[PDB]
Amino acid sequence: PLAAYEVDDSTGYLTSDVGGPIQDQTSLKAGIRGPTLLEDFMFRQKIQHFDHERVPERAVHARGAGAHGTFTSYADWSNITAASFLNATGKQTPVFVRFSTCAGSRGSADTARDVHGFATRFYTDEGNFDIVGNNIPVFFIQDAIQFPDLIHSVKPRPDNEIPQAATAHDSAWDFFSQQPSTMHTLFWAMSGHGIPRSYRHMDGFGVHTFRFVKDDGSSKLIKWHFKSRQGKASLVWEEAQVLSGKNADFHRQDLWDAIESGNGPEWDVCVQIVDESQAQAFGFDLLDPTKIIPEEYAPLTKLGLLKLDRNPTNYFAETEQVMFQPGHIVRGIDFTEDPLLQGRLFSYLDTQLNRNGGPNFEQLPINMPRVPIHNNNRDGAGQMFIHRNKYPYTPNTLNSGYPRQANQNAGRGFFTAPGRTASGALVREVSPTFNDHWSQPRLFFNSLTPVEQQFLVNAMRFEISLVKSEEVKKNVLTQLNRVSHDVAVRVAAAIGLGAPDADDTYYHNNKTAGVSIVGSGPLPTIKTLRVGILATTSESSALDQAAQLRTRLEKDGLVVTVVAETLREGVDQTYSTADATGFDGVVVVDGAAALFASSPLFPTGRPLQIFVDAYRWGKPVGVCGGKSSEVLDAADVPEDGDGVYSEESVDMFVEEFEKGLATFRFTDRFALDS
Amino acid sequence: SPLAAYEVDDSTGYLTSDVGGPIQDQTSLKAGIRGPTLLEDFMFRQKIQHFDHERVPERAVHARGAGAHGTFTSYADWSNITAASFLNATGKQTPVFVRFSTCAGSRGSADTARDVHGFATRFYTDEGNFDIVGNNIPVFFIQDAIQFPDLIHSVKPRPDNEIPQAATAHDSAWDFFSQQPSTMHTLFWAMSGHGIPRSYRHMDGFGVHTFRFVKDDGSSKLIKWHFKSRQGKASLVWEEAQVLSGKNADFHRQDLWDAIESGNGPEWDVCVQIVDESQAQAFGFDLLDPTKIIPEEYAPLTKLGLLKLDRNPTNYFAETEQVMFQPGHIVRGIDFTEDPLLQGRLFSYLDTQLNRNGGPNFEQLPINMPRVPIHNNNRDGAGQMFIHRNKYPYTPNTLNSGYPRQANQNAGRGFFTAPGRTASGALVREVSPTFNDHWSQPRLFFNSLTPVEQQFLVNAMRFEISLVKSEEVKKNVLTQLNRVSHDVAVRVAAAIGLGAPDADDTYYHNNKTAGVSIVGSGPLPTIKTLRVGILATTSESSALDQAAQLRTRLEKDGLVVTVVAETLREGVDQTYSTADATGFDGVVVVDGAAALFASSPLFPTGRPLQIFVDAYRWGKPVGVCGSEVLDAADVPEDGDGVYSEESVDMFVEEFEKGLATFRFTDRFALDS
Amino acid sequence: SPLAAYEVDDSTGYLTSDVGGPIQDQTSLKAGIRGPTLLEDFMFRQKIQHFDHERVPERAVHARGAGAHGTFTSYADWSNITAASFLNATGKQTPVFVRFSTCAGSRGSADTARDVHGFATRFYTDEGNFDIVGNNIPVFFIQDAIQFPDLIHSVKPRPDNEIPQAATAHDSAWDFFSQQPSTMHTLFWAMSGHGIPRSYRHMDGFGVHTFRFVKDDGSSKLIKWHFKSRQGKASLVWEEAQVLSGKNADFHRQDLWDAIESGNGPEWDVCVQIVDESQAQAFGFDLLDPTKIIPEEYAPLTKLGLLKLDRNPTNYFAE
Ligand code: HEM
Ligand code: HEM
Ligand code: HEM
Ligand SMILES: [Ca+2]
Ligand SMILES: [Ca+2]
Ligand SMILES: [Ca+2]
Ligand SMILES: [Ca+2]
Ligand SMILES: [Ca+2]
Repeated sequence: PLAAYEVDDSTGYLTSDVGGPIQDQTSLKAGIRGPTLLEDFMFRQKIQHFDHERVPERAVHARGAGAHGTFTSYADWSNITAASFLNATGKQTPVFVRFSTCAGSRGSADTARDVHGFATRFYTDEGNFDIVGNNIPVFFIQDAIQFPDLIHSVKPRPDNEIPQAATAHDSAWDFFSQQPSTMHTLFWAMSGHGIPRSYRHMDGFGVHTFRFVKDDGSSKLIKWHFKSRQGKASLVWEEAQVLSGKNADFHRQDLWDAIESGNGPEWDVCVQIVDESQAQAFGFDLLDPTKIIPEEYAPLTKLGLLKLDRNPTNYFAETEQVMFQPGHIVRGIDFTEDPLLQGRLFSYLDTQLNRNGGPNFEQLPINMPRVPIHNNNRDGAGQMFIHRNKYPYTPNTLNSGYPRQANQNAGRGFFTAPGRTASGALVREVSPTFNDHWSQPRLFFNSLTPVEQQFLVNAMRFEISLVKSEEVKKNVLTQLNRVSHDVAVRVAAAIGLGAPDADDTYYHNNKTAGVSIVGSGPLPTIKTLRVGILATTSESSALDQAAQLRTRLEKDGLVVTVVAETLREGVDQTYSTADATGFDGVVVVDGAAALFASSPLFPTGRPLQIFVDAYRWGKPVGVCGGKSSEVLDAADVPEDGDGVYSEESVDMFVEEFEKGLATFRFTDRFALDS
Repeated sequence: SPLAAYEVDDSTGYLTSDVGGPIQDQTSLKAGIRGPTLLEDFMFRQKIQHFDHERVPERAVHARGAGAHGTFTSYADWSNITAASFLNATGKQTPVFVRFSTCAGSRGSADTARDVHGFATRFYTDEGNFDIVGNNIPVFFIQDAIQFPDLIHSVKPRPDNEIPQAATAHDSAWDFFSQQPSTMHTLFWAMSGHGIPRSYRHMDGFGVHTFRFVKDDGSSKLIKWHFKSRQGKASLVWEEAQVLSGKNADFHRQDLWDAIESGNGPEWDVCVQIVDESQAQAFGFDLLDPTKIIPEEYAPLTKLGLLKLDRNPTNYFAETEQVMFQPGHIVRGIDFTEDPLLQGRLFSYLDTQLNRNGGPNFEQLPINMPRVPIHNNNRDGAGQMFIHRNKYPYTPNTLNSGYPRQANQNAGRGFFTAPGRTASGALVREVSPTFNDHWSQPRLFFNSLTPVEQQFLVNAMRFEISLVKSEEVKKNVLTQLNRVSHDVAVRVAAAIGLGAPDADDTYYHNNKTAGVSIVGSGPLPTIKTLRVGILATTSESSALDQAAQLRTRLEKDGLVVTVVAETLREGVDQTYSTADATGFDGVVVVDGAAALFASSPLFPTGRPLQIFVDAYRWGKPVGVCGSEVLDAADVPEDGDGVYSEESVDMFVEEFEKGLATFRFTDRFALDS
Repeated sequence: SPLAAYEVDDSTGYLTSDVGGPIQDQTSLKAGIRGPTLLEDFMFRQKIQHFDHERVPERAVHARGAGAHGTFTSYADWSNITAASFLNATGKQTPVFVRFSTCAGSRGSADTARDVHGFATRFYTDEGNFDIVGNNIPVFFIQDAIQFPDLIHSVKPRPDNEIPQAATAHDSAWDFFSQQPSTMHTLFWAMSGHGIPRSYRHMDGFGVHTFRFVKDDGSSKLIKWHFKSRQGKASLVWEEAQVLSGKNADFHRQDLWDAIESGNGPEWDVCVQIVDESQAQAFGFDLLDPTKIIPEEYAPLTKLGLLKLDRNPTNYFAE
């Protein structure tokens, strides 16, 4: 894919960057115990490179991971868009996708509670087209000019730089409560969408309304929705926290492993399509990025399949250096007057100068298009091209008038949708059509299941309880109360304040499909899900049981880890390094029961803690072999429990257990406010 | 070649963004036909962002220069003196890039400033890129690299007002020279015709430092690099260089470009003086001292190979502006010496490329890439153009099977420091007493110039020092010049109204050395590329006929001929309005044009005659073919370099000898 | 000096590093008196690293230029036409900094090239820095900013060999001018004596664009800036300019510096033509078009105040 740029070092002698064979292990010194010499160019070339390895992290979405893939169109979409990549059934275009958290620095944990990025580049035969989206369909703010306010508030306090990758501090909730537009995204982030099970188990959204533009000039309004084929799934908060410490790399490792095992994740790339006349028809403004179109109003149209199936060769060169822009647009697509989108168009082109340190960032391999470039851009630091045209100006006769101007009528040029207009005063004023900040947050809340609603309440209780300012806490209750009195009461109970009186201006009872995680039913596939088998080296029959279970589980593409006191043939991991956050279900072989009812080889009570944690976090758990009561009694897990299994037959154990893995979470183990 | 892969062809096709999307770039997107420009106009912003960022920092020195590609060819297998692969077989060819430059001026300053000149050569060898980063003068101003910023601050413009451009003719430069007497040897070279070469092709190149050749058995010898020009040695005269700086600031880069384009690519014999390590101090000075030459009488030149430049760049910025030379670009078979000027340069070039490139990946630019595989564990950095497959970039490793392997004297043709080298003594910030003679060699150089050349050097000093405002700096200058030569100090002092100090003969002597004089180097060995202006008129068909006939004859001998008249037409290249004597190496007036030399709205009053008179005054061969003309000009018919013939063929014969003589120095007055 | 707080005096004292450690900087630390230089010599490396990084990118245009400090003094309270604080009272003074330049040439190219010239003025007002980034010619070559790189690529040296420096006298420039006829007006100016001014002090400054003056009540008028020289208008002749480019590349910067040092700091009346919003298309051309002047017979100049340059910089690079 980027084969032309690969460098192989599987053989050969060390050389400088200019091909001179050298060594790099000992400095040149004036005598054997002498000082190092300035003339040692071997030393200086190697250390200079090392000294300059780092580049600025992205201003947001610093922490993330990418993979290569293919997009395949399901149809000829010419009848709605001139976009070349969508112009034929089965047409394939290479892609690169990067997923990320949003607030944390490089090296912060994947399983922070946060908005997540989902950025996709299509290397089309008419230019690179990027859709730079999030896993949440609405954004916090209604005007790009407010982005630094939002980001400053969410990022660590700037005196001490605390806390990392978290909204759980005063400044964030101060902003949220003073800028009520934030409520909708806030509710999404406080739901299980803020803590996805993996990048493969979340959807991607363009957020903004864009336009599809036909060759004839007619346009329609669209929203992009990348719908996961793996299904939707979340962690529970108290698992996400432990996982942040046990495996900061959880999401990037999950993605990397799925691709390597031939389970590359897939999404249906979809749009909602509506007429230009419907911009204000749905009870809100399609220019407002804090609003969704309910699927009951406009159904999803599937355009094609996105599949990620190839990991990068060098993370820095590919994932770190990929530079996405919403301004990377192609003929057939256009912008709308969404004031958040409008300002983004400026930001991405500008910020890449910061990251790259020079203007030629489009020439980096990962950023290059797959079709020829013909323009009069020249020079600049890091210029890799050697341009033959010595008359790089338009209009010219001395290069026969090339390159020629491309537009609607010639050379397949980009063109602005010709029906677009502007009218009015030049103003710094918010449209009153943007003013309802609360009805959609309530629509979202109403659409979650009872346990889902409790989890959202509990996320808010956790975070707001860490806000020191009594005034900020009260202000937060004021805003929450406008979305839902019941939310405000339940949150207030945790923080020892009174909720204010119900204000029903924005309350309503409407619901919408497709936003609940709990309500989206069992997972459509269990391939890649992780089963930890707790066993012991003290009983050769426990290992026999573990081996039989492994064979039967791996047959169905589950990723199996056998855990014992020490490593040996057939054991993957020791108890010392094992944790419940490492598994989607946990099985104990009854031969190992004694470990459950002290060792220098693992912390006290570790084998039982793995089982108890997994149970408490809602995972399918069980004992295989017939003798289950010693384990279940020690764990205080009821044998009759939903998602608790006990069979002597390995085949029968696995059949039941696999149903539990697809259910994924057993939500009856979590208490509800009365 | 790494460059061929990166050549971009825009001779056909529709305009695209840098990511391949077809676009237009002539009108901004606006809210209505007389409305404001939109922020969502990504076509506008990408184009202007690229323009806004086109410039990069100029080089800290040698900012003004020009480059060309070529080939080096070895004359022999030199394994007997060096392990260097590019020198290891008769006829072995290695691609090269050379950049020539002035030294002090900023990137838009005139080629014909009086200055030291750079001559940097990259050999893209089969064992790595090897650069010889040299000058047209064999000695440098200072004896320790730590003093480089002091020298450069003093010669560059005064930092309150940034005046004067590309010139040593100001107080700070002469204050430095007079306070740091190591400067005298290079100063005398810069004040000679070597400060104002006729072209880059008519100057030599010198590595300056003593280096080592190291054999595969580990033994070493000391060497000096000398690239000897096959075009011969030639200078401008100062008044000419001044006028040229205004009429054609691009004179040397144009000269090089045109010679290459016409198939007259310039050539040098790449030579060394080679001496034994036991002779470091045998010649009366220290070979570690970069202010000293080895006289050719003590060590003759051995010709190693031919350097030829024969192809111009495709894109100046990408190739010439972006080429980043380093004396650290060394290959097996060459090593450094303890010259404290060389020692510190090694640090500077690697560091300064960070400034110019803005990132650590500058060796990845096509002009800087080697022509052999790169195997190492350097990673990441801004502008990383590679995708490295080896995911265990550390040594020692087993996870990549211990690759890359270390290279050294024994294995993998590794670079190695000459194993005979040692150090002994205290760790000191002390100058060796062996460096202390700052005046004998400048006198050696002075003695070796011809009388008129000596006068030109005195006159360059009279010009510059007369422009120094401080009487105390001027006295201090006289003190140092007097230690080189009492007579020089006397003659300079005369022009500035001061008395010279009394003779101080400690460093005086009468020795001479071969190969340093320009005037004394005899006629040019070729006159190909030399420029002849034929002054004619459109008023007389005879004039145009004489010019045409003279042209075809001179052009066959590879002369570049320009016919000048009042207006352009068939046969006429240039108008009198744009013509100047600095545009020519010889000037011919055709008989039919006699009347112009005696007003017109088409050119300044007296222009035709001034071209002929300036050419004469500046020592160039001049002639009339077909005199009223020689009399109008005050040119003596019997003068050497003055030609008068009816016969086109006899005229051409005589005039072509005059072009080879090049300058007629009997036209310049000498001191009494 | 307006920038006194940032000045560094080195008229006394011992050499130090940038972190205040007294050091030397004349000889490298070596292993023996004829030995190699040591990596541990931090005195050498800090000095040379600084030198190695002294240069920055020259301006994309107007690279060759010179500057001075001065004062602007308002002739009146201009509230009647503008809310601008620096213009709100008779005799109110505001410090300025002005940079003059040629347009096409790189750093080091000659002052006396034939060219458009830059005339950029900063007013450090009590309500913020206000810049008028002007030229010595009142109209520009092109009618849309998107065409600027085309214009500049064509006039700057040919990109294969970088020839010629600081000159429109080559094919690519005249190709552009002939294919892009909006260029004609500025081209005629550049080909007149305005292309070779006798000095920065003998040329005028123009904002080129129509701007708006806005009152505190929100009403607005259309304006053009014209800085009228109090030294008079003067040009070189072309042959003279060519010779000067060789004999004194620094001619205009020296002339400015010298005039200021001798107490002859140059002056301009800062003026505007002021017309109503309704006259945008009334004069036979569009006031949005930067290739057009408003003839003075249609709209006379109003003098707003005096601009005087009277102090040279202390450090050219820094200022
Ligand atoms: C709809 C709301 C938004 C979404 C879905 C969004 C999405 C993203 C994503 C996914 C990335 C990381 C791309 C990657 O993986 O490299 C990103 C980076 C960035 N975003 Fe946006 N963003 C939004 C709003 C904004 C706004 C309003 C601004 C500023 C006006 C902005 C400025 C940036 C900057 C400076 C970066 C770093 C870009 C880079 O270094 O390449 N974002 N955003
Ligand atoms: C023997 C005396 C020296 C000679 C013959 C010499 C030669 C040169 C030449 C020919 C160039 C321009 C290369 C090109 O065309 O791109 C150059 C650039 C440079 N030189 Fe040296 N030089 C010498 C001494 C030094 C010293 C002592 C230092 C610093 C300690 C130094 C620092 C530099 C720097 C910073 C540049 C610009 C390099 C770049 O930007 O690529 N020079 N010198
Ligand atoms: C009315 C037409 C224009 C006039 C009178 C004008 C005037 C100037 C002046 C006087 C300077 C130098 C300021 C200084 O001394 O530092 C300048 C610099 C510059 N100009 Fe403009 N200009 C005009 C049009 C444009 C256009 C259309 C563009 C690009 C769209 C542009 C881009 C620049 C850039 C990139 C610089 C270098 C600025 C810097 O580095 O600070 N100019 N121009
Ligand atoms: Ca805080
Ligand atoms: Ca930088
Ligand atoms: Ca001075
Ligand atoms: Ca001479
Ligand atoms: Ca041209």
